[PDB]
Amino acid sequence: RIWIVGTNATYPPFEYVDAQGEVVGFDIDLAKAISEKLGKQLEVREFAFDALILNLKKHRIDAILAGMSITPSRQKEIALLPYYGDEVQELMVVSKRSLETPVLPLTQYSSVAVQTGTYQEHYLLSQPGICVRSFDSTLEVIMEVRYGKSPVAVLEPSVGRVVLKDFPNLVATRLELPPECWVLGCGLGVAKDRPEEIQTIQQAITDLKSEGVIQSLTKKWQLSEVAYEAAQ
Ligand SMILES: NC(=[NH2+])NCCC[C@H](N)C(=O)O
Repeated sequence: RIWIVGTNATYPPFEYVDAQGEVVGFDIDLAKAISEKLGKQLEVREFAFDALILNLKKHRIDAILAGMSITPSRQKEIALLPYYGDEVQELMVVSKRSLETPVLPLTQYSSVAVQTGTYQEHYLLSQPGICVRSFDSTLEVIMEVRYGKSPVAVLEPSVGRVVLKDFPNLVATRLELPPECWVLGCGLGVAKDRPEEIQTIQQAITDLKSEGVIQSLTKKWQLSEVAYEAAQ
């Protein structure tokens, strides 16, 4: 009957809280489409990002849609079905335009702002000489920079490309990741002991891709490289 998708709505444009108090975004739109393919009614529930895997494992939720990067370590705990993105080999470092080059390396700073429980936080914490401050939300991370409280932050590029549009005084610099910290694109999480749901859900994703629904949705939430609309 009900299909519970766990998420952490802290994370534009995948899932976040709008001006009205409503949870919206690319993942939410996808969860809606998928639940329709599944014959089930969608319910979205909020958890801390780091709590999602355990809830899923325990079947306190039925799936995860949380912009969750595919990594081997996560794959040991659950299934992650590819639905967006490609390999990530770099990160953005955000700073005020006023901050003098070189922005790199990150060891030069009093702190570096980053979102909690994320692979990019774990990268920073494994590097020598980085003082990390971690926050609930992407906005908090960026506000920490524009408010002068951290000289720099780190975002994922797919996220940074979208969010930084609204901050004309911030600038972003590529920071290549060591190949041992490259991750894959985003996967929809399903418990590993549920193969039947895996297949069903995999088939819903392939169907939405075929139908052009996933392309529409990636455009709608600015997750695709922008194309021109050409009259033919
Ligand atoms: N809804 C969220 N808070 N998502 C955070 C995902 C960040 C990054 N893609 C990771 O998987 O570690």
